[PDB]
Amino acid sequence: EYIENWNLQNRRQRTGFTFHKPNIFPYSASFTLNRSQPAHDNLMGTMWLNAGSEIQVAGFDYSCAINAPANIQQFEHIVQLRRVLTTATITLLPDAERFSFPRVINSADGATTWYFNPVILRPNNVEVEFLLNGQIINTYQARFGTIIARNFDTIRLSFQLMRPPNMTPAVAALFPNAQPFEHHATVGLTLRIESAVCESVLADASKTMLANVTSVRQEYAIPVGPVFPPGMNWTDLITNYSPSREDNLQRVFTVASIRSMLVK
Amino acid sequence: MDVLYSLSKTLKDARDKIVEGTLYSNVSDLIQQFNQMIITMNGNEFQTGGIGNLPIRNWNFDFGLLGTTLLNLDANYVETARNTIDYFVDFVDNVCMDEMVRESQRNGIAPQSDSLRKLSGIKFKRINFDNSSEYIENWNLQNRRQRTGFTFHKPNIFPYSASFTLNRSQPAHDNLMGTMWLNAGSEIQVAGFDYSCAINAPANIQQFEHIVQLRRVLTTATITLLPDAERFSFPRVINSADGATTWYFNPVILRPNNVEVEFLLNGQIINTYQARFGTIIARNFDTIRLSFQLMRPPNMTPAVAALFPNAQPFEHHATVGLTLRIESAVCESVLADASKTMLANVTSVRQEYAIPVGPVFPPGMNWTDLITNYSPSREDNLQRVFTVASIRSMLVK
Amino acid sequence: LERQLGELREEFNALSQEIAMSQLIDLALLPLDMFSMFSGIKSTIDAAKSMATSVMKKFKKSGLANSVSTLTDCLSDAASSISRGASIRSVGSSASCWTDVSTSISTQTSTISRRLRLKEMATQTEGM
Amino acid sequence: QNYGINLPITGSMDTAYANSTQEETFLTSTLCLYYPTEAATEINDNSWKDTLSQLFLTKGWPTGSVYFKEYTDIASFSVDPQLYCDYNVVLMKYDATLQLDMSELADLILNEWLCNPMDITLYYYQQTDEANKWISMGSSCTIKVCPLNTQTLGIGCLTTDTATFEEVATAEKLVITDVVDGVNHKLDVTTATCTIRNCKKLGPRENVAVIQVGGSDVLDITADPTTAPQTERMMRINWKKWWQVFYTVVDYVNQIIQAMSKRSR
Amino acid sequence: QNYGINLPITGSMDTAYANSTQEETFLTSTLCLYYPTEAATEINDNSWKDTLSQLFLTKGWPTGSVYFKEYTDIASFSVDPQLYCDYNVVLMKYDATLQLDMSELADLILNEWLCNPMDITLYYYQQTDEANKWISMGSSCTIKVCPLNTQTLGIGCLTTDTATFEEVATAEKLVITDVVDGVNHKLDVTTATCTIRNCKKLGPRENVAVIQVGGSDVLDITADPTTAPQTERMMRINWKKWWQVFYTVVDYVNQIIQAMSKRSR
Amino acid sequence: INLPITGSMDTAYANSTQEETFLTSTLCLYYPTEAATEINDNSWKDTLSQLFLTKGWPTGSVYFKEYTDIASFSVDPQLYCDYNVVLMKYDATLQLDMSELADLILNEWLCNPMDITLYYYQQTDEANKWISMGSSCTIKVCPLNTQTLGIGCLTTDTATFEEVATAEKLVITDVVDGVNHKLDVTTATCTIRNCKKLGPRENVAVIQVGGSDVLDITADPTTAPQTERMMRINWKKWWQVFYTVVDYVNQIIQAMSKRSRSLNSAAFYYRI
Ligand SMILES: *[C@@H]1O[C@H](CO)[C@@H](O)[C@H](O)[C@H]1NC(C)=O
Ligand SMILES: *[C@@H]1O[C@H](CO)[C@@H](O)[C@H](O)[C@H]1NC(C)=O
Ligand SMILES: *[C@@H]1O[C@H](CO)[C@@H](O)[C@H](O)[C@H]1NC(C)=O
Ligand SMILES: [Ca+2]
Ligand SMILES: [Ca+2]
Ligand SMILES: [Ca+2]
Ligand SMILES: [Ca+2]
Ligand SMILES: [Ca+2]
Ligand SMILES: [Ca+2]
Ligand SMILES: [Ca+2]
Ligand SMILES: [Ca+2]
Ligand SMILES: [Ca+2]
Repeated sequence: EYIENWNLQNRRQRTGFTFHKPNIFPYSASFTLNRSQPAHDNLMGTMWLNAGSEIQVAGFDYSCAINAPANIQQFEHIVQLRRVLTTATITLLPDAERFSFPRVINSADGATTWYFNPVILRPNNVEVEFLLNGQIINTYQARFGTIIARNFDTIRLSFQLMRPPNMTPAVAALFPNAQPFEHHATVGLTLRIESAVCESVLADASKTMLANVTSVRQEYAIPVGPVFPPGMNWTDLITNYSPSREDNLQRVFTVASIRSMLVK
Repeated sequence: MDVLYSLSKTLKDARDKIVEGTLYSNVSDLIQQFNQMIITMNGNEFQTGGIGNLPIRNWNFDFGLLGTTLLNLDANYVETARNTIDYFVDFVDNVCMDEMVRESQRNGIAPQSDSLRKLSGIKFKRINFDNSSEYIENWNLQNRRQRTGFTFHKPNIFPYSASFTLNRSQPAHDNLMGTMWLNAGSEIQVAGFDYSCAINAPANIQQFEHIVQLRRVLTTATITLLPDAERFSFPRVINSADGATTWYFNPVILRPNNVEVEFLLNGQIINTYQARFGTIIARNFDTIRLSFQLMRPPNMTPAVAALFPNAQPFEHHATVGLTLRIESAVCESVLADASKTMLANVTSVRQEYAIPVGPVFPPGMNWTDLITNYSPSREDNLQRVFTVASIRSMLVK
Repeated sequence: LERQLGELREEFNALSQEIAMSQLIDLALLPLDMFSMFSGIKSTIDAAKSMATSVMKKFKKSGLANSVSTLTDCLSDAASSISRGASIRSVGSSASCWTDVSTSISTQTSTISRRLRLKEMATQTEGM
Repeated sequence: QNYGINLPITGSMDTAYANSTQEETFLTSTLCLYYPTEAATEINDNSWKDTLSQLFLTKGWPTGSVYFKEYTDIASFSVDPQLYCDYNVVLMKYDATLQLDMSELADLILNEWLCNPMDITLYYYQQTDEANKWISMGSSCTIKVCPLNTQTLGIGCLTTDTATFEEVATAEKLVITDVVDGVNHKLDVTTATCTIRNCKKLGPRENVAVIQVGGSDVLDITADPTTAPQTERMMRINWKKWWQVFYTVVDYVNQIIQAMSKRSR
Repeated sequence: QNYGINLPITGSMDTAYANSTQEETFLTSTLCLYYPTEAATEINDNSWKDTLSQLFLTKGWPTGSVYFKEYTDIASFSVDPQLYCDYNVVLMKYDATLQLDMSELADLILNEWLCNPMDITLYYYQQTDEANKWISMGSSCTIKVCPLNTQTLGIGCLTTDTATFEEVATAEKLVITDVVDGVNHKLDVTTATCTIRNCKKLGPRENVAVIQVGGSDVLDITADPTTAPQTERMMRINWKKWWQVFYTVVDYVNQIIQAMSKRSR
Repeated sequence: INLPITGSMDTAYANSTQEETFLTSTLCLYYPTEAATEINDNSWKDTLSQLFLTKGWPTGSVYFKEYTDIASFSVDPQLYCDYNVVLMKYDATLQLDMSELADLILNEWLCNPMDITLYYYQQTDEANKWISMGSSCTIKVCPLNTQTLGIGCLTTDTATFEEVATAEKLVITDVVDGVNHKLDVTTATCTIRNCKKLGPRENVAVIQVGGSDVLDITADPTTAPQTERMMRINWKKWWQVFYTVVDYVNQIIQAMSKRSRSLNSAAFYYRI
């Protein structure tokens, strides 16, 4: 496949590398607060962990949408990939896991901390839009499970947190009309790119070319190069997927596959 | 279909092997085969498209054979080969795109995209080179009926179902006993919850059982079974059955006792597992029965005894969970996976060329609604379109 | 009026089958205005009141009229600010007001057809 | 339309939340306040009930749905209560010297009891679990109990000499007695004035709501001393007048009806 | 430095916890105590302030960062409390007869109220939400209310005969009134010796800290009778002297200031 | 419960719930003062209990509740037991009273209160009736016309009203369902309630000790049914009656069944 796509690129044509669970997202765990205070006691925001082939996003409101209009709060996350993808097979699920238990997180400036005690609800008005050049391509509303995306450079996940209008006592005692708010309503979404195809070269959970490269470099103690970062940290090497880096990466991956065909 | 596979395979092997400087002793056979195919094609005029945004293209084949005088290759040979191969490749791609989109309930195995009905003739039979892939091998076996098999890694056989069942319910939803389950793709996360920690139950024990019934048999399945299901192990606000009101769910995870996992086949038991966690096997099964129990700890420390009182409030609900992931599997029929792109190719083609909904596939080809009803006609059409999608992927991924 | 109304229910449930089909289809293509409906009373019994007003002062308190007003106000507020459209949680690709699900496919379709009950008396029809 | 059967129910999670059943449950239900005579005394008015009803009318509760039922005293109310409405609210005055009395009243009304009768003169009774208690109502109950041994002899008491018994209640209007579970007791009771019944505590009653108008929350519903819990329908206010209390109840009635839910039985 | 606006903030999860701002916040901030006259009375010392200052100096708080501000009584303190410091502490004695006033004081100082004025002679006022209350300060406030109907007529009261109005306060120095939200009220008030202000309770003030000295925790800040919460800056102690209390405060002043947080507004 | 139930005809008849329902249920007899008087004994209750103890019913399950008279018993009957047996003496002059008693206890009523003075009520169906209890009830009724005026009676002159009950302790009244009545009742001495008749109460068992079976529960004079739990003995004494009851208690409990609707101590449900 690698030498074939090499010969294709030399004889310019539409290539393709079939990836299973591609590590295309750089490790990014981070939050965004749209209503904040110094004491961090009534917050509204969204938290996302984009790691390897998966994303886990979650929108949290400490007031459970009591002051908002129509008892609803909107959350949106726009992931803008570095390279295009096609025939992506994706698994979308609700109630993201790692943002679903008690937590003690530092603020932006790392000066003070704040507590986070979530209560998971379902995301309503959920809309997943796979876009390419800003033109929407694929749209899904309330469809969970195994889905497909045919061509996309951007993903937009837009969901809502809706206060249940009818509530039993045990859950009404958790969402009072006062500021303390010791239970914070949350709505989560997990999204894993199980398989896909790409006109460029990446890393996966199936192939060892990247590991052979990095092992060679760690073994023979190569100085930092002008192009690749030190140690070839895939995070800082996918963050800036420039054409020089892409070419050198295709090249080293190809020769690494070639070597792996002989010595394992 | 065999001729389509042979076309794609010989064209792939041609674009791979036919390169400058190489030795004719390595591609003499493939060149004789290419010339034979050219002879079998020359004199025919095919058509492709006309459903949706697919353009209506007419293919005429008038080419010249490749000489066998040479003993080494050169650019004035490779370039001729390429200018002859590109046309066949575009033809095969358009054929596969005109075939992935058509359906029929009456003998769906029988090919649509009538150009392919023609290529299935007896004079076109001289093109079969090797039916070496898994899909074409199983196709041939089915045509000559025999025990087939498709091997899968993390197959998507479970339709997305996320639902509960309460065997003791109340309007105020304050003392409940029930089971929640999420069955999605290759994973089953089940959890039996009791709000009273089995205080009024006999022997301080509460049973829980989850029966799953697969729509297609599986064999040689490798399974990863662990306790303490994760997605039902945090606070939650869930709706009622009729959806009017909501109730709260604050879980506290314990360990399953008297656990028993039974993989059954036609109601008879095949494999049984008592308290074995980790990597296990299941050799033949259309049904799964996960039966566990919640046993009240007879000896309890103060901090935990202060959570399960003898009275109704019950502000912590004892749960017992189980995750079960089918890592590998083998199936007589065709499914989807986390490794292959056939379904992605099909659905993408259909979304791109705006194919209307047909009498067989659901709208957008959603795997949930397409696995929930896996009737023989749907299975046949699915096998057909997956096979030709694999054929197309062998060349254009 | 419970016993009289039950007697009239019985009269309807015994005349219903005595009604004909051909002449009923012939009558269902008639713009039977107020006068056409209230002039042909059996005997115009005794110098009756304005029957249009008499029926309307009960008509505009009921489920039908209140649902009309609700459809009105839920298109109005939705067109005014984006909270109601965004809240009604349609299936997707638009929510003006109509695609609303108060309460799977069966459920959505029934909930939508109980709103399509107003398409008849909204002039959004073409047929019978 | 099956009755008396407990069947497994089933649902889903992709179902959407339905509409607000408030402003219709009010019209199709009934509400009953239980205020003390001191409230009406301090108020010194005779149109306050109609005033509160016209106020409630602004919250949604119609005129002929709300009711005010007076009770002279906590103990008089405790003497044979009959709470029969679709939503009951009770305004309870705090009194240190009535702490156990208004704890037994709370444990009696907040919960739902399955009661059988008792014939002291004939049988010797015993408790099976921590829920089969003995509740005695009347004008003045004076109860004494003798536990018996394997051979139906007394333990530190004489089956004949009534005076050797262990008096557990002295001239009380409502008693809720929990004794050692697993032994046969013999009782002396002033049956002319008080009736006692063997009652097993079932799950809670969600139809009534107690509101301690004064001091700190002391009510210990659970007879066992370890838990001492506090539920949603056990509220507290601080008071210097009663008009303010009734205005507050009215303004936060929807919170009360959210904390409460109609009866299962 | 975009004031008057609110923008999305952002960050990450890889940054490490920075150094301890303690031993600097004490120096660049100020601490004001509010003790009762009974404390200095029992003490009978003139240098106890310099003593507590030299003690704070060991914990880190410098000499001229500490302030003491006496108050003869809880009601005299409730009369226009002007808390202007960077960390306020308030030692509060318990009295079962003053419970409502010392709970109104808590609901007034613990929170941050947005207060608009009020003129009773001209207008008739109504509430919109459950946090838009009417707070009356002065030496002796006697407040009476008459709700009105849709057509501007009273309900159990007459718009001329002030005697028929409903009384909620009687010679109180501080009052906090909540009424039915959706109805216009006509008011009678002793405007000469009391000022009433229509205030909306915003988010809380994290700058003060109430420390009850005596009885159990009873303060129901939230006017609605469902929460009855216990905030983090609502402390309790049991006392027999005052020197022990001040030593406790000084020894645990860091936990106090961790429970408090510099204001936002 | 609105859900369905499912079963199968291949299953096996399980063991007898008898000899365990006796242990986890309670029984309660209602005998007249005449019976204790004829008996002239003080330990006959403990005797009967020791006799039940052979039939399986344990010591602390059987109860006896004396009632001075049928009418005093019909006045607010509070039946709170898992199984109730009633011994009822026949009397022609009390036929209608002991038929109203039967209609009250054998059936399960859903009652609302009735304010005579401010409002006027009507009956809708043949199961919505007006039951009045107390020491001396006297009920007069005037049905009204479409324009809220009397029919053969005057809305003011209470003597013009039509008297349906005189000097009765319990009265069950069924009037023309669909007209508005104005009532005159001794509210000070008798409270009246609009009660709908739900399905039957399988917890009680009436035993007519003397005369033939005459009780016509169903107010319509077209059924005159004889339910399973409506029994008859012929008597010349009371000891033989009690021995018969004790020796054939199993058949009685086989003819009865625990309630289905809910738990309640009185003879009816209240819904305001
Ligand atoms: C649902 O509740 C909202 C808020 O009370 C109301 O505006 C809306 O009309 C309700 N829906 C219907 C169908 O009445
Ligand atoms: C923070 O604390 C560490 C350890 O006490 C110290 O080494 C460091 O210098 C401190 N930071 C600054 C800015 O002084
Ligand atoms: C039911 O009765 C049969 C026949 O006497 C007996 O064999 C069986 O053990 C009984 N069932 C039980 C659970 O004892
Ligand atoms: Ca008592
Ligand atoms: Ca006990
Ligand atoms: Ca003794
Ligand atoms: Ca005050
Ligand atoms: Ca208010
Ligand atoms: Ca007045
Ligand atoms: Ca009678
Ligand atoms: Ca007359
Ligand atoms: Ca009738």
